Amino acid sequence: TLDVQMGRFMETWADMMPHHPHWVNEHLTILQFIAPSNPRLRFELNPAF
Amino acid sequence: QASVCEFVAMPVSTDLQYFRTACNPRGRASGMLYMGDRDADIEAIMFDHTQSDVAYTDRATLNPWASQKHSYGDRLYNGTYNLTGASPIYSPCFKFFT
Amino acid sequence: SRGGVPMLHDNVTESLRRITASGGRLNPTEPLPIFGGLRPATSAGIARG
Repeated sequence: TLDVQMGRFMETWADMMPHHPHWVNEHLTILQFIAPSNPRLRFELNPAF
Repeated sequence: QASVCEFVAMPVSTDLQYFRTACNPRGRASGMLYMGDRDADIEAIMFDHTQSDVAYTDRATLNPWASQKHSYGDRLYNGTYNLTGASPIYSPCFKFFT
Repeated sequence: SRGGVPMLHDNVTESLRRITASGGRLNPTEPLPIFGGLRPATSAGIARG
């Protein structure tokens, strides 16, 4: 009934995430995104993928 | 004789001070002219993005679309994979990616 | 450098050293050798001096 499913997702997601997702931190500027300490730089290869 | 112009994809928000001097179209300076310690450093200079650029020692590479080991520009303009082999015309940026 | 008064929490100084390591060129090596010189990680060829 779309309520118990949301509750189940909430109690799953309460401990599903141990860290910061890599697709949320868009607050980076170009100088930090380009910088080699970025762990997402090695996954940005094709402009449409 | 008309000269061809090869186009390389690159992000919009690009520091324009790079192109005001003698720059490199790959976005990251490469070549064998930088040595001193070992022998397996050519792939490290040209393709290893864990460490910074050799020339501009503040950032990894200018564009991440034509500088990685298998990026779009490297897949499209390198001679090792040979995607443009059957074309009779010249790609003038072949010498910078191989 | 070592010798100063350390922070009370080790995770605080670990996160602080990790963040300071990002966005910089010369950094201590990650094994952190006790009885070491703490030499920064050597790189590939140098460009202009």
